[PDB]
Amino acid sequence: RVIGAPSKWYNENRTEWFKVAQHNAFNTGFSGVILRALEPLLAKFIYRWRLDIAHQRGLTLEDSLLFMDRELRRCYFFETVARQNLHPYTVLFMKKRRARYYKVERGLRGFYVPDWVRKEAEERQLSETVDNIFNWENFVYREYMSDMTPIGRWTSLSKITPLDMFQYYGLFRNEAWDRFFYNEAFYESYSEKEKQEANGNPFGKFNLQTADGRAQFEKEVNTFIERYPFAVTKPGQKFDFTRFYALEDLANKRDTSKYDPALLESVKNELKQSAALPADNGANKTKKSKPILPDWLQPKFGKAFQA
Amino acid sequence: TSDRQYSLIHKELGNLPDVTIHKTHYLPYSDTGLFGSYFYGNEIFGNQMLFLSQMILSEYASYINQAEIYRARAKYFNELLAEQNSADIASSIATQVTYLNRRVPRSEVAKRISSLDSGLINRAATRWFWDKELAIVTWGPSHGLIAGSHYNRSIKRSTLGWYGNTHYYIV
Amino acid sequence: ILPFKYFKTKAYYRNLLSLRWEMYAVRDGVYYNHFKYGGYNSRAYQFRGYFWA
Amino acid sequence: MYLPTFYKLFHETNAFRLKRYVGYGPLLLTWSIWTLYPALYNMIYSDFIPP
Amino acid sequence: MEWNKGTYMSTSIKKIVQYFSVMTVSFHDINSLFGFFTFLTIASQLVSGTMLAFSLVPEPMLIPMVREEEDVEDLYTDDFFWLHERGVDMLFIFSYFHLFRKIYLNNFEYEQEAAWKSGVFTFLLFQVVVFLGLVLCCTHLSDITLAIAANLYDTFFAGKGKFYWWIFTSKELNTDTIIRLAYLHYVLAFFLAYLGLIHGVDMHYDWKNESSMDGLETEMIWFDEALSNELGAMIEIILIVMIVCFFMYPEPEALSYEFFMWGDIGFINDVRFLSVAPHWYFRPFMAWLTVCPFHKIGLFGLIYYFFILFYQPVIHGTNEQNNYTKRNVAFVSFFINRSDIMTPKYHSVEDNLLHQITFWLFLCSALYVTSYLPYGRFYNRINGNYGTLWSFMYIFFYLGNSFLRRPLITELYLFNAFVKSKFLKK
Amino acid sequence: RKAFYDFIYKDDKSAETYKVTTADPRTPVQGFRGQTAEDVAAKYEV
Amino acid sequence: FIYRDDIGAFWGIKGYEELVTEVGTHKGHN
Amino acid sequence: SRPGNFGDHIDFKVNIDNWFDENRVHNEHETDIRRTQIYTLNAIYYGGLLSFAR
Amino acid sequence: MNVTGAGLTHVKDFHSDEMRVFRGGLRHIADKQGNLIYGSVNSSVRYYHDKMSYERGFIQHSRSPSNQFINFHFMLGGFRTYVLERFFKQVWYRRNIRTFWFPVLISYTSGCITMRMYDNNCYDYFYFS
Amino acid sequence: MNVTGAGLTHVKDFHSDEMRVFRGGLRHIADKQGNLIYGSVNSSVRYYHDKMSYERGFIQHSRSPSNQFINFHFMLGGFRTYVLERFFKQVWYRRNIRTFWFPVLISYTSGCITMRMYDNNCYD
Ligand code: HEM
Ligand code: HEM
Repeated sequence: RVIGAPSKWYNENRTEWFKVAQHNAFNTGFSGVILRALEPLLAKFIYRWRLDIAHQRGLTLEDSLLFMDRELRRCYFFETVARQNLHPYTVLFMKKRRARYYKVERGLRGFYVPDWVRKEAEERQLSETVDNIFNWENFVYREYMSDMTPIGRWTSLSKITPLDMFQYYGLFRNEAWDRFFYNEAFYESYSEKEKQEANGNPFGKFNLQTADGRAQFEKEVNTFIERYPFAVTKPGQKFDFTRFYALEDLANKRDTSKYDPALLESVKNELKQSAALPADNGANKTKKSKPILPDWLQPKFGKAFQA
Repeated sequence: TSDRQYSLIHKELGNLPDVTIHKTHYLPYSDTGLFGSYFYGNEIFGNQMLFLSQMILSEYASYINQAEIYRARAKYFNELLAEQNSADIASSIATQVTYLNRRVPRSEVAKRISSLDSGLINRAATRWFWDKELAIVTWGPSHGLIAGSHYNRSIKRSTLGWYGNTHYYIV
Repeated sequence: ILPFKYFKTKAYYRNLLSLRWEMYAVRDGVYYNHFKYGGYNSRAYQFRGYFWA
Repeated sequence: MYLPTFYKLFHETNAFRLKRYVGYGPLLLTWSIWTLYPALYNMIYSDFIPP
Repeated sequence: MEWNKGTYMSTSIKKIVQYFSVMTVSFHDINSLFGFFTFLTIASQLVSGTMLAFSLVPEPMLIPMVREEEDVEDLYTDDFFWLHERGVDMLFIFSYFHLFRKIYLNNFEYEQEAAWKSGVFTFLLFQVVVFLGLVLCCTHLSDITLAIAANLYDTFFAGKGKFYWWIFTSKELNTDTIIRLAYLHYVLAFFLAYLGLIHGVDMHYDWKNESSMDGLETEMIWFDEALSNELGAMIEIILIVMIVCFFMYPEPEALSYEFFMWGDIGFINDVRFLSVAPHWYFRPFMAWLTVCPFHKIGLFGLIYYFFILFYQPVIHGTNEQNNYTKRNVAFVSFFINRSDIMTPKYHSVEDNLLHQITFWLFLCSALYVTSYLPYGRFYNRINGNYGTLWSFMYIFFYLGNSFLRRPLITELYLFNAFVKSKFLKK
Repeated sequence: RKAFYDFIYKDDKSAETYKVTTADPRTPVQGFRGQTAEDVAAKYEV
Repeated sequence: FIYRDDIGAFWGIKGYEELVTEVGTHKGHN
Repeated sequence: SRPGNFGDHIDFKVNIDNWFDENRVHNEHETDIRRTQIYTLNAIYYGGLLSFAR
Repeated sequence: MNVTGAGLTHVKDFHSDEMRVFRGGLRHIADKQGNLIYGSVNSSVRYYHDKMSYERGFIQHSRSPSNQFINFHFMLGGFRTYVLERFFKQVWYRRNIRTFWFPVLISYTSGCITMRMYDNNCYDYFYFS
Repeated sequence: MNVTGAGLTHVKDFHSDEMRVFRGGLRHIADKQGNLIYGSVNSSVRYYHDKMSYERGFIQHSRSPSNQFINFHFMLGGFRTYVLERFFKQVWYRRNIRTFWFPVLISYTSGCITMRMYDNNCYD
């Protein structure tokens, strides 16, 4: 054991850990080639299965991946965080969609939503869902995971059953038996090199500057969009690569000369409007209530001098 | 929460929301001495204020934690290094010469406390706290404390650390 | 007796679920302090002191 | 500056308490032996030293 | 008692009446009424058991004759005996369906923590009561069950000392043990009813019909709007059971598993050891004992089954750390180049094809274990049945290990899709 | 040795750390003494 | 889930291979 | 007749069905008759259950 | 010092009036006065229903069942449409058989094969010709 | 009016927060906070002792039994005097015998007379 600087107990973000883990699993080693060979089955039986069920219910992957079902009901931690940080309409709108489906579903089972609900569901793409999921996970980690400290304890509930009184926590916890002090150094972490590897493009090591690399990238993206409907484009639509290349070129601050000024202006427009935070203006206010006592609770009209 | 720190008595006090003041007094004299605790709080926590200090001291006789030992050692080191006022220094030197006919160096006191460990602390607290008689004074509203005022089984067993926990944890 | 059980249970549930819902915009300058500073839980006596500290 | 974990503190306290309890155990063993001495005699002289 | 914070609901008559008069139940289906079915059959079991106990004299040499005498001279004793047996069967079916439903719904979070331990304790008490009644049957099967229980109990003390005598005496069905086990059966049955009532009062915290939140705020009142549905569903279940039994169990039959009950203790001192066969609900345990001939390993497996049925939320759960626990798994084989793994969180139910596949494989494994009794003669000489061994191994692997319950492959696949989508649309 | 004495809760009078704690306050510790220093006027740097 | 009929074990119940069992009920209808 | 602090209907499809208007028999000139009929159906169901209980 | 909290902290205490009978001289306290202590399950059993719910611009309309169908929507579309399509395809198949037909088929086939092999071994044991 | 009590009367409400976990953000409430609701049995079991007691200017001294007699005020001034006089005269006769000697004697005499008449009739 090496004693270093003190730190918080949770020093790893779940999202970054899972990003590096999935990059290592899918783009490194024999497991990588196995997973890449198993891609069509996973696309058919995981992504498309859930997508079809959600579309039938009139929902998207929002309602199944942003906040879990066990979180929207009976989760005091999520309820506390939401009541302390969130505006009501997030959870309210998710619950409203659930209710608008299940009111009919409970009355008469086997319910398929009409086309005007399924279309509204399909309007939402997976990119905005990824933004919401990542932002929520990062916010929860930063604001609450970094504040808590696990402690050894017995059961939370007082159960008269002897089989439940003697429960032990921390005796077989890996982190608890790996670190005994808050000054202890951290062991077995992701390296900075492999952390930077996961920040590359998730398709391949080909470069987009060479014309040969662009063709392979376009083929891979076409296969991805053909296997993942509604993830990045509508099924009828076609992915345009010139705008993506302009985005990549502007992000890396390379020579953006081959692009016409109108397309560059547009690309900047979506770049700066897809990251804007919505703000409120006093546009259409509603009347505020100022109740007064009713007439029968008020003194009768008429007063004399009362000499 | 009060348990996320290295002081058992502070955890217990933080549990009680209307026990405001606690202080530990050591009053050495020539051929006698007193060591005890003063509590100031609400009347509904009278039993807690009556039993907590002796319970803690007796548990220290039975078993003490290295966290407690190191916290106390660091505190008393800092107290030794924090004397700059000349009036306090002069008074302390005068009292030390009065009672010991010498001035005790801070290095010597630091070495004396640093030589302590869990076993020596346990033996000292067995000598001075484990199964001992007490002097108790309560001053104030005693509506809830008049039933068991007399020096009785509860008070006698209060000095047995875990074996006299009955009347502290009922509140 | 099967038809009468169906009547009571399923028909009653289907009748009870025939509700009308309306949502309106409220912008009268009143904050949702009751949402931010509200909430109860019966298992708080179990959660307190142990969970999420 | 010696910041141990509350896991560690809890485990040490539990170890001390269990040591005290296992110390108390032999008293129960001796009480049981004095209560069921004929049964003990039967057990040893029927299993450990068979006729 | 400074580690006790109190009771979730203090059990008082007035508070029970008020709670049951203003209790509300959300809209549900037939798959979420097994608990009330179990309550109904428990009450019927109590009543029929009282009726039967008013005629059973606890003497092994008189029980069959008294049972025959009370049948012809009374109008309802045999009806109540039939009710009591069929209630045992329905109790087993409903309890197992309830447990399977909870396992499928993945009620393994800290909010379902309370309802799991109490339910498992109730299940153990129920099995003990069933064993006591089976011994009270006073036949050759009763003697075999008593001997098996005595041997397994003595294995705890390693065969030294007669520590079992206070309950089992000389491991035979004599008058003393008959009286003791009968009184124990009655008392433990009533305690079982109380424990089940406590567990059923512990339901209202997180009550759901499906694994998907429905978002509905209005719910029906229990006393009439839900009680009527519960009674009607009970009637429908009884009708289905009657149809299946009528068209599946012709009378007379060529062979039956109940022919081993012909032998009466005392009257017949010769036992037909070939056709040893218990009831269907202990058939899996007898099959496990036959498959694993080792006495210590068989007992270890029998205890470990309940040991892992309990601790289920501990092995699989959020653990209050919000899925930040680092678990140790060797199956990942350092594919992601790490030893400890973050626990996944996207474990849905209604759309998780892999979870459904694994759960239904486990359920069919349990059914196959229950399906038949391995013929102990020449069983291991002919290498036995590979399917039985595979089913036992899969059950133990599924209930114990967390590799299949909350897989990491779906979680990583979802992050791969998320990363690709976000790279494409910055 | 030290573990055994801690287990039995009896003081080991031969322990080297036992003499220092139970030493007479009127006399200095047997084998220890600090260094004597003097004050120096303070200096400020910005 | 399927059991043989020519091994003498009716419907998977074993132990009665040493006698004729099914004549009254299964093989013939008395 | 909603309160003045309630504005316009927000652009959210809250209802997929119209069972509030489709599930109607338009018997507002005789409602106690339907109430009596519902009582009678409940009575028949309860009578079957009470026969078994008897 | 001679104040609540000793002049150091705010205490936030309350007098329950649960063990009190009179307001003034022989004037009884209201029976439901104890219900005014909010967030206490000892005051009411309705506090066990602790679902999280908050909304502000919501209106709900409910109608008496005596003005509705006794059996609404029971056989709309006829036997074919309603029963066959809705019940079988949309509920039974779509919600159950999709989930378990494959594992149940695999388990049933494997169990039949294993049972047949075990029975064949038994037959070889019994018959030597 | 939108105020509590409708602008007509005072309500005297309270927020017990015994079904709350946190004060602010992830700071737990002290577990003894529920003891600050005075005069409730659910707060503590010590409320079942409900005698009436009020006093000022009172000082009470109680000594430890380890500095007292094991058996104080035992045989004092003589076994005869102490036991006989104090115990017998000042306890038994003074409190029990003085109260029931006359009714018990009358009842015994009547019962003996009735027994004599019954036994004489039985003999006859
Ligand atoms: C739900 C709780 C109960 C269960 C699970 C249960 C279980 C059983 C079982 C499995 C049998 C053996 C029947 C057979 O041969 O298959 C049985 C028999 C019996 N039970 Fe129960 N029982 C319960 C409640 C009771 C009660 C409350 C009583 C007494 C008041 C009771 C008294 C009896 C008697 C006397 C017999 C023997 C009947 C006979 O041999 O003719 N049981 N019970
Ligand atoms: C096998 C062990 C058992 C376990 C692990 C268990 C666990 C659970 C769980 C987690 C729930 C909550 C379901 C949900 O959240 O939707 C529940 C509900 C319930 N359980 Fe159990 N249970 C068990 C056995 C039993 C038994 C034997 C009974 C009957 C005495 C029972 C009676 C109930 C009742 C009444 C409900 C409420 C659901 C309803 O009423 O339909 N449980 N159980």
